[PDB]
Amino acid sequence: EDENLYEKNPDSHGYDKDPAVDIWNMRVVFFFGFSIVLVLGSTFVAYLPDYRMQEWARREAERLVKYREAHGLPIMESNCFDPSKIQLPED
Amino acid sequence: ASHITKDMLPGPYPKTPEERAAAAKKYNMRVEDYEPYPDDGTGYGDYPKLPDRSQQERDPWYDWDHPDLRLNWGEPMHWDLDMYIRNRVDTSPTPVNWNLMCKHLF
Amino acid sequence: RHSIFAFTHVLIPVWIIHYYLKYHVTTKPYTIVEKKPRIFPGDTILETGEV
Amino acid sequence: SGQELIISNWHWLTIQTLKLSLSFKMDYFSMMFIPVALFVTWSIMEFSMWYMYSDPNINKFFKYLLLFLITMLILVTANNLFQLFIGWEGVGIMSFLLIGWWYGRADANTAALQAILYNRIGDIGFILAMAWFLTNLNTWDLQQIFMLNPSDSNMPLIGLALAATGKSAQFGLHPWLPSAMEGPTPVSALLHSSTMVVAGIFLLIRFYPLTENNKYIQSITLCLGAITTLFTAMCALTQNDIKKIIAFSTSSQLGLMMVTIGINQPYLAFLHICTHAFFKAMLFMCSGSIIHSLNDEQDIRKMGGLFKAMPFTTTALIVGSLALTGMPFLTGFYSKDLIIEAANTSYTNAWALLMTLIATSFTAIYSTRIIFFALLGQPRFPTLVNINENNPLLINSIKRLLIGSLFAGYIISNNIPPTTIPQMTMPYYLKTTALIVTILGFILALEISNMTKNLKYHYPSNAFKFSTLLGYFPTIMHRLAPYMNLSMSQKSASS
Amino acid sequence: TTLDPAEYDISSETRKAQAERLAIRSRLKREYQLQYYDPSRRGVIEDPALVRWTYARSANIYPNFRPNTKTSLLGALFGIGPLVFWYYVFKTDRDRKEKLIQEGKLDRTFNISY
Amino acid sequence: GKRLFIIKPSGFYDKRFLKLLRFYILLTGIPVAIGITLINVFIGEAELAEIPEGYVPEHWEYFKHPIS
Amino acid sequence: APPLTLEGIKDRVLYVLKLYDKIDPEKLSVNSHFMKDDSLDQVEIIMAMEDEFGFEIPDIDAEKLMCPQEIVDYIADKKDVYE
Amino acid sequence: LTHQQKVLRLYKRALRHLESWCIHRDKYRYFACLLRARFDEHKNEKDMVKATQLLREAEEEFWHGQHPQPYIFPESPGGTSYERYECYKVPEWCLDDWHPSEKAMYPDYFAKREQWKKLRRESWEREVKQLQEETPVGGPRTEALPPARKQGDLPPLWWHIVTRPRE
Amino acid sequence: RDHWVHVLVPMGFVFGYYLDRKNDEKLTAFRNKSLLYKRELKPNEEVTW
Amino acid sequence: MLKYIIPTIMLMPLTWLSKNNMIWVNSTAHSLLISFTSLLLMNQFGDNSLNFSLLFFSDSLSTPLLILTMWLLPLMLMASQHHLSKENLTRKKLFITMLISLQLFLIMTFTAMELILFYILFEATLVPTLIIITRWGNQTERLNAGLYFLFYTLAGSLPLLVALIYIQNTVGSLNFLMLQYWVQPVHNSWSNVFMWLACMMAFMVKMPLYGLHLWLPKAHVEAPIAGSMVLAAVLLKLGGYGMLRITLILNPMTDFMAYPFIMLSLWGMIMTSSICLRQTDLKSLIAYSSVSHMALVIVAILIQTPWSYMGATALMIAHGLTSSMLFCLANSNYERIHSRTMILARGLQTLLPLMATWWLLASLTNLALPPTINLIGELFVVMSTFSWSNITIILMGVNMVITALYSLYMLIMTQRGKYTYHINNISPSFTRENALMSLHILPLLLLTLNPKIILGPL
Amino acid sequence: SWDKDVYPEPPRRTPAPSPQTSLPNPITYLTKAFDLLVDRPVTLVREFIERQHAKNKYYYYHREFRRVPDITECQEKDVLCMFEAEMQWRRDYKVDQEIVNIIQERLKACQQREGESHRQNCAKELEQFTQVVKAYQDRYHDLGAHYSARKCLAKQKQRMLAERKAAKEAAAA
Repeated sequence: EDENLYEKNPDSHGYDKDPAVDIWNMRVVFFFGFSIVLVLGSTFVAYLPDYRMQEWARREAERLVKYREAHGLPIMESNCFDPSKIQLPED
Repeated sequence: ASHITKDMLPGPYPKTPEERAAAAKKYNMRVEDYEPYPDDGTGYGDYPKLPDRSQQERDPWYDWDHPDLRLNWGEPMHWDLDMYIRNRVDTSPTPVNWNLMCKHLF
Repeated sequence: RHSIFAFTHVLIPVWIIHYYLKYHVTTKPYTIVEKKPRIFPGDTILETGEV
Repeated sequence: SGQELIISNWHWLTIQTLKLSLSFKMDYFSMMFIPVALFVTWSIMEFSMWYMYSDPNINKFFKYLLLFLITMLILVTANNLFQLFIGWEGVGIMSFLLIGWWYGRADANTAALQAILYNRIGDIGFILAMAWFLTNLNTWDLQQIFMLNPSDSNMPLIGLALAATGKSAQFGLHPWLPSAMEGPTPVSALLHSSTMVVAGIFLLIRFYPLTENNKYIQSITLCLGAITTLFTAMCALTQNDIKKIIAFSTSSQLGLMMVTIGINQPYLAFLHICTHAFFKAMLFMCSGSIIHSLNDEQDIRKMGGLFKAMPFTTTALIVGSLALTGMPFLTGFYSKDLIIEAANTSYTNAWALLMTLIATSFTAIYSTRIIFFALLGQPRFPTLVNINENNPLLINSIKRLLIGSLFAGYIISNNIPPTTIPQMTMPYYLKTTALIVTILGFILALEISNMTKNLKYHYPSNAFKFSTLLGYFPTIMHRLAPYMNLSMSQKSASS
Repeated sequence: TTLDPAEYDISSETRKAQAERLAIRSRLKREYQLQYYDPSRRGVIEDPALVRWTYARSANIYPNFRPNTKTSLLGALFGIGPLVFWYYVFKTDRDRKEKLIQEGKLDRTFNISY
Repeated sequence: GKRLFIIKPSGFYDKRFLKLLRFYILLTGIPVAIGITLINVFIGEAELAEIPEGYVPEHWEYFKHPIS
Repeated sequence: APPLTLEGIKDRVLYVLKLYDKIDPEKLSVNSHFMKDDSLDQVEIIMAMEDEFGFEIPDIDAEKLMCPQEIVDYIADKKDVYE
Repeated sequence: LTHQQKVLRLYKRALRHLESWCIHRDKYRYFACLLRARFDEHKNEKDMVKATQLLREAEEEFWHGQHPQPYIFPESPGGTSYERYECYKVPEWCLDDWHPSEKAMYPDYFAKREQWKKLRRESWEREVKQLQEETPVGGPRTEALPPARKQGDLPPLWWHIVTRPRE
Repeated sequence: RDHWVHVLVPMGFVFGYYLDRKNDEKLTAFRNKSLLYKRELKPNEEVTW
Repeated sequence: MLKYIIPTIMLMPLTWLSKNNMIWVNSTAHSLLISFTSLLLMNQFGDNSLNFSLLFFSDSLSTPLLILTMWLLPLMLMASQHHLSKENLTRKKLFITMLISLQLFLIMTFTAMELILFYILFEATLVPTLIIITRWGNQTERLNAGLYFLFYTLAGSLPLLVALIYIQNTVGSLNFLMLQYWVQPVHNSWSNVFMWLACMMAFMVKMPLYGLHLWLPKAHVEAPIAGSMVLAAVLLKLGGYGMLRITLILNPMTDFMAYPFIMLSLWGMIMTSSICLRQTDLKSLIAYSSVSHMALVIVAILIQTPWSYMGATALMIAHGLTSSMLFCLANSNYERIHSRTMILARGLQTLLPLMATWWLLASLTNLALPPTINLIGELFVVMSTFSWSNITIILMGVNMVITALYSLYMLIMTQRGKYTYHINNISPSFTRENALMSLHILPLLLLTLNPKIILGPL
Repeated sequence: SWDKDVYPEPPRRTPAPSPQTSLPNPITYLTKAFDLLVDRPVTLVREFIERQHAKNKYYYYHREFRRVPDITECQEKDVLCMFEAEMQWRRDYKVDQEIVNIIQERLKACQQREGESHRQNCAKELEQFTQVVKAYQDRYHDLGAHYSARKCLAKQKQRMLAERKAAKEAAAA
């Protein structure tokens, strides 16, 4: 009529299912879950190379600004993308 | 698997004396001031026979209450009236309604 | 002793974090941003004086 | 020679125009409050070694309390407004682990529920002032805010003022401290004296180069702190717990410091914080040995006289209680006196000076109330008198404080670079009469305490108006706002 | 306010046979403790007062329901009511701001962020 | 004297927990830490501007880092 | 920190027999049954322990307190007395 | 509750509410016999409304002006630190699962632990033998015979006979 | 036997990775671009196609 | 994905091919090896864009989003073994294969390169999830909830084929999102309104609204064995990201009718939070929380103009780890008490002190402790809609205040006394109960160290 | 390191302490002891790496791009020429972000230097920074076309409004 399983504790430890080779289910999830993914994969993106070409544009911004500050070149131009190349239809 | 009077039904006048207590003993013999007449006003989606509301209320307040545990902590058997508003609420103190705080803020 | 119970506690992390600042000013263009002199006379650090 | 510093250690994430990395601030509050804040915590854990002496859960407490210093110390060292928001919430989440220290106890866990409720109203005001700096000021580092002062600071700074009301116990949020006392005693000695209530007004103190103009601010500020004084004065009357009597008394200290902002006095205001932190962490701990001596009443009922083989802790109280009368020359004399006599030149409501100075008496009558009821009369309390005052762990704590306590306002203010101009004119009939206001509080409490003790037997009449010893605010709002919203406005628009 | 709560009334001798309403519950209490005390239970009590509570609250309210009254159609004054009102606020918003943004200027010139 | 016996639920499984948590995280985390120290000392990057790299530019490994 | 045993209450219940001046110190020590010595002789006889012990004295404590050692019996159950 | 013992429920709290307001001990003690003379108005009489009108006017001036924040005797239904000892909270029978080298300590305690269980393991040949007999049909409060007519073990064995001690 | 249920199945990754270059080696449309990425004269834009 | 679907389809002829009870330890062992291959070839740079190989992959360039898709299959097998082991072995292995098959369509999805392959993959789900609700679920009223799990998503998604093929025959071809350079504008008409309507309304079926969301507390209430596919149903709800793909272009300028989607998702936001403080179910308790701050992201998208795409990138994964972790708390404390009703759980915190830390930090991610991945994005939703108007902070801020109560409303329910009952519920939190309870915050605060990868284009 | 013209500041100008009193001061006891307990564990190990780090050198090279088209090429429905122009325009925008960050901390160089005056001096950073960010949101910030990134199809057409409606419809400029 009613058959069911209860608290698996026959005074043993128990990890997932039972004693032996299912005992290895611990160190297949402790050692593969973390300690390789949470270590090497955590290390992998730590020193990962330049995201969205940023680290070039860091020092590239350091170079070109003082060249505008060198001779006469204004800064934050918004200069119509090399004008007199558009017919500019009036109406 | 409890099917016999598993919940309330479309009451409250389907021989309301045979409601309490053939099952759901909110009243002893349909005269206990807790017979399932108190379907507030029905028509709405309120409680039907509903071993539920307007029974004596406004606090389970964790009293002295020694004849069982019976106040709020320790499971009396079947006395459910209303819940989920009372684990943090209480009864009447010595003063009364007088809104003197608005005069105090005046 | 009071020989290594405090020496492991305080005396070891002194050299590590000072190395993290000496190797920091030469790299970052904004190091310590210490303020002005707040000097009422004129003194020997300059050449002029003030009354 | 100054040499104030900022640093540039390590980047956080960067966005389009602004980049915040991290930085620090070493101006007038880091070189002042941090040796003060650590000295108190250095002297407070020996009592918890004696107070929590029978608990096998002792190791969680010293672990949890140290991280609570981290969220209290990273706030004052910050100079990015993102970093201020980190410490603004980090201080409250530790509190739920401190009021909720003792499990069960169907009011104290509700008191942990009452604690975080009023904290969130102070949270929503600070973020409103945040986003207005994003829309205009292009960043929220504290430098570029004070680089150019905007025109309309009226809209952001009300949210700064509303953020102050969340944790500095202003009017409307006043049951937060008398409900937070339900935990252990040096927990509440830390929660209420030098932490969790100085940071509620500390953020306003940093914002001094802007708070001069925009005159809607200053009238609201000083009038608000005046309300906080006397409602704590009237509800403290006929109160039957030692910890609750000291609970109101730090709130009328807050009524001073709220008014000190509207008058353009930044550093004299902060110097009152410099003195006040010494006081009640001593006093709750000094009164904590009394309660542990009896081990269960914690009432002002059934106490006795001072001298029931109790020499030292009675000497420790009268150092504190006379300072609490209003500082004739005691610990906080160089801060309390230089403010109420700085109320001479002002532009107030003039109801404010008719409200702040009256509470100076109401502060003084707090002192003798534990003298006249716990230290004066005949010995009466239940038997098996198991008193004990011999532990040098506690003796180390009390001796370390009172040496620093008496020399608090007299060494720090003795050597300070000046910032502003003093009053230097205090005329006839206008100069020191607030000290005389404190004197009559000894007289008035005498002919009530002795009259309730030795009289022509004024019989107990049941006719009195007792909406003063309660306040009538916890009577209805704790019965209405969790009733309307929680039940009727939900189950109508629920399922 | 909430409530008086009428903690005292009269007796002597109103409803002499009304007593032993505890006989309803003490029979259940005897049925409780006999179920509670046993050498091997290893499980919770069924407790049908909580069974009849949630299932007659979460479910069996829509079979109870009928729209035969307007106080059941009264939810129109709470659901869709303020939902028009926020848009009645917001439709007046964002266009008065836009006309001052289109015609004329009020912003600072260093509003890159945004 | 006043001496009794304290009632604890269990300490076995709970102190069995945090063991392999701590054990395996030091089984490979601590040994991989030396390579983060060895490549710091013996290996660097230098310097800037530009270099000319001949006519055809260098391959991948344009990074100013040991392992990047 | 100070413990307690059975001998402390055996002093106090016998002492308040002589403390109350209506009851002479010539009665029985632990079982006088109080009828040989309606209100104020079932409440006043324990109103003194309302002053000294005073753990609010619940409603069932009246009808048990006739036998004066049956007063003493349940306190060790409440106060958790030795062994 | 009955009419005669309704006087007793008020009489203890009539004086218990007064010591909240007093300042001395004798000041409260002088009003004990002083309030007794009001109680000595009707000494012994009938049980009718003459005894109820003494209580019908005890509605006023008892609830009217009642206990402005009184003494609470902190180990009580109310009062501060009433249920403070909850970090321990006596978890009786939390000690089933051990998986030993954690059951190494207290050897003689566990040897006695299984010993008491046979008193509970063998009681239903005696307790349930009278449980069907002592209850008439479905009637009142269901304690057994307090000696169980030979040996009362307990009747409430063992969760009440080994109930939680306080500390 | 030699456990084909085991690690032989992750050996299908390089079996997929060997097939993963067949799509790129027929996407040999453009060398002449102006993102440098120019394929000007070098044996560096030619390689790894 | 060059070879990502290729190794994981070979995992399928390994379940019934294997031995006896070895099938659990074998299936978890292979599964974590793919997780490095996911990390390796991805996360490249990066400047507009990485068109991956060909007509089947655009490499998920603007939003990575794909690492989270691959944690869960080596995360639920350790969870589903709580109450599954009562059946035949051939029937249990079928329950393993259908969950693995669920990942393979979703592996090709979220990248998808196109739109005509999108919709067939957008509808490639709902076949395995429905079977999980039918067989090996809980007690009755399953089958109507299975029908409510259909007949909404399928009801709204069918006009997408009415929409997309109407675009394919009109202007070019929707095979390439990157050949979408020429885009004609869309004016206000009485035909173009419906063109935007069918383009949007199907995406409101999955991430819910104050309307049409009654089905959502059915699958989470009546749910499989112990939160088994319920964790997958978290990604099923957040995986309606495709509005980011579509409405970024392809009638962007119709914002005149944006307002009833702004308003309905805003008063319904504050409402459905308070619609559960009187709920009596644990699995319904997290469900209505999962409506509210998932409805937060919708006004971050229809309102355009980044500083809104920044946080909305992170707010998808915000509860995506959190509500998955809360369901792991709710899948536990049910093998020991066989009813999910929360009120019966009085008297906790003393029998299980070890998991009591895990209750604290989990609910500390709803208050959310501003150096985390949760309040780093909600500040940018503040940073966007305050530039819209000054009123929007009010209703959105109270959402940060209601869930302050609504989270601690659960925590205090653990602390009670004497527990009245429970000769069962002995088990002091075995290894499977706490190792599976880990690996949620362990990457979450790890991502809070350098949260640079959790960022859109943007 | 860097270049000092990019990050200018006035010279340090640190005065003399001026003790003037024969009282014992503690500053002559602190700097005379603590300097050697830092220089020994730090500077020598910094020298020990300095010979060891010079064992081998490694090179990393600058990346300079190629920009043949600019704006108006090409015709409407094209793909090829309108892809390099996107690589033109978009990399011509991420440069323009961090140029502002240089000028932003240039303001921060003045403010934590004077402090006391801090407003009525430095003569440039309240002007020049507002001569950049003011000349920024016009025609280089696609307000509010920044969601679809406005790639060459709206960043030119704000500048169509900056030439058609602007400067000619002023009636008559």
